[PDB]
Amino acid sequence: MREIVHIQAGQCGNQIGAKFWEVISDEHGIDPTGSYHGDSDLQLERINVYYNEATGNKYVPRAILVDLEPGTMDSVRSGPFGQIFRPDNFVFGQSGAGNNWAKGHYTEGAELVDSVLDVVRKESESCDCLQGFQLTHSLGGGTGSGMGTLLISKIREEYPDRIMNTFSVMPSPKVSDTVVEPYNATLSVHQLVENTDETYCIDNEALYDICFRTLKLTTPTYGDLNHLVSATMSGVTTCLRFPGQLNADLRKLAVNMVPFPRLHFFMPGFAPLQYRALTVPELTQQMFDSKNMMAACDPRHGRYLTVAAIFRGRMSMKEVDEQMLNVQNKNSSYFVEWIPNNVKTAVCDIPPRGLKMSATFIGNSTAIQELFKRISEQFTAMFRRKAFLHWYTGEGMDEMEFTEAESNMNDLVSEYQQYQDA
Amino acid sequence: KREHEREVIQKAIEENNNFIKMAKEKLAQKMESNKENREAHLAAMLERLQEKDKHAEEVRKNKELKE
Ligand SMILES: Nc1nc2c(ncn2[C@@H]2O[C@H](COP(=O)(O)OP(=O)(O)O)[C@@H](O)[C@H]2O)c(=O)[nH]1
Ligand SMILES: Cc1cc2nc(/C=C/c3cccnc3)sc2cc1C
Ligand SMILES: [Ca+2]
Ligand SMILES: [Mg+2]
Repeated sequence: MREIVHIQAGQCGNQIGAKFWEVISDEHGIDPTGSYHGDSDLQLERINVYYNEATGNKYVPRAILVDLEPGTMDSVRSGPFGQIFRPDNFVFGQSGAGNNWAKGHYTEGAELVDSVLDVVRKESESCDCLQGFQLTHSLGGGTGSGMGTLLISKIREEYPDRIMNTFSVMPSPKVSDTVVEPYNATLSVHQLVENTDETYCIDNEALYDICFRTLKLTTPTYGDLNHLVSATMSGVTTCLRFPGQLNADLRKLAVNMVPFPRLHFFMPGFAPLQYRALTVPELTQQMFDSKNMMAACDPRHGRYLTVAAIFRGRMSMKEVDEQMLNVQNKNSSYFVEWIPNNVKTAVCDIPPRGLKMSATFIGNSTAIQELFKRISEQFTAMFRRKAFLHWYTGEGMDEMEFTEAESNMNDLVSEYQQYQDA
Repeated sequence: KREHEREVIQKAIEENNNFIKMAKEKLAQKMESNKENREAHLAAMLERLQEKDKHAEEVRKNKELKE
């Protein structure tokens, strides 16, 4: 029945994951205790996609919470919708990962990974027809980055024929915890290139700029940043969670969006970012605007391979179709000519909370290379002096593995530039 | 990839164990070298003082061979 298994790893992965569940539980009418109290059967028609039906007509998220320290997951359990999560699905260590990819991937995380897989297996076994997996994590830390990609590697071994997608938060010096973030990110990107079908690249620099420049927040917190991520994740999963014209699972959606296996790193977008409702032209304009992009990449610096757009709310579908056909025919130079009709649009009647109507952007642009270039610059800047490497070699890693990760991402960059000049 | 994961963690164990091994050996070398040196220092000191005894006995003996 097209069930999705959700996994969240690390500090960022769990805090963002929790907000996601907090938002969609509200949309489906599920209270923190797991009881349904909505007002429409449309909220329950595809409730099985992310929720398991309990004994007493309760709905428990198909989510698995992973960390190497209990700090963040204790905060989740003490949160608003904390009691909604299945207790056994809380898998945690005590040591922590210390913002170290090696600790998450090779030492500390390796000691815990089988425990997570047992929970994954337990959730998967009770699925009528498993649709795929979904991971929320950061790439700049240790747990979500190192253990997260290790989990993905394991899942692909046990479930080679299942879709593996991630919502990955990209590190940025503007919003940074440690200096080793480019090290952890480069190591993780190599894993994602090979072992995921779709990765939504969420840039913290972009999130910061949106909160500061647009949302007019002088001192943006992680909470403010996760508000944008939560709203985007809701929009991306809207067509999967609600009835509509679109009858597609993760695989079919992946087929129409990914023309080349390695090039599957998407730029998320959202509109609006107020009492005055937006018009369809305004939604479409903002949706394609760089200021609504969350990968911190300028789409004009590249070309769109494929584009997906999801509209929510009661609106003129003719006007939507006209406006989408307006942007494409006014900026046809930014869409590849060797992929006919690469821009697809879906509408959903049920709007998110607080907005009468909204729009979510999913772009497979070659401009995403700017993100990897940026990470690669920061990486090389330290690695040429072998700086901070002792943290990693102390966990058993060799310099060669760093050189290889560096080379694979430069290859990824070169691959993107290959189709930008096509 | 699995066997690489094994090689990394066992390399971490090997390096940590070698560090402990080296530290234990270097320390055992130093405390032993120090013990030998300090004993030899006091051995030489007492031998000089025991030489003064040999000289003192000859002094009393030399006077005895004058009476
Ligand atoms: N958007 C967002 N980013 C975060 C959050 N927490 C940490 N990060 C980012 O993630 C990186 C740190 O990784 P973290 O998840 O804290 O370490 P982990 O627990 O080992 O996975 C840094 O680049 C932070 O900017 C959060 O709540 N929201
Ligand atoms: C063409 C098209 C593609 C598409 N892909 C989507 C992805 C959904 C998803 C949700 C969770 C995890 N991974 C993927 S929504 C969507 C809507 C349209 C029109
Ligand atoms: Ca341990
Ligand atoms: Mg942290």
